[PDB]
Amino acid sequence: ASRHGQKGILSRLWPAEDMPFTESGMVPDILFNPHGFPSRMTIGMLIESMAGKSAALHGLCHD
Amino acid sequence: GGLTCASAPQGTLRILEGPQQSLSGSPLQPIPASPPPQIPPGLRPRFCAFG
Repeated sequence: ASRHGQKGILSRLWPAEDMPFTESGMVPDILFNPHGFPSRMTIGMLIESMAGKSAALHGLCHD
Repeated sequence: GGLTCASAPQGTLRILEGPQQSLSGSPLQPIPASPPPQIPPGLRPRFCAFG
């Protein structure tokens, strides 16, 4: 689960070489279907993703 | 030589002790409002591409 009520079971363990790699070499470790947003309207997860990426990038800690 | 009823009182006084109101200044908060989260100055990129 996330901190926004988006609970779900673990359905697969996707091999690390079959995951979509980014142009920076990275590779996600969680894949989250984008269809839980439209009906549940948890816009706080889409802001937490950006806040946490900015934190990990700048060494900061946002509130 | 006994006690008899006398004339009815003509008025009543009720005493109470009361202090007064000061000026309205309405000093809401030490550091007031919800101060906004903001940009650290300069920052700089902490990541580069390969090549």
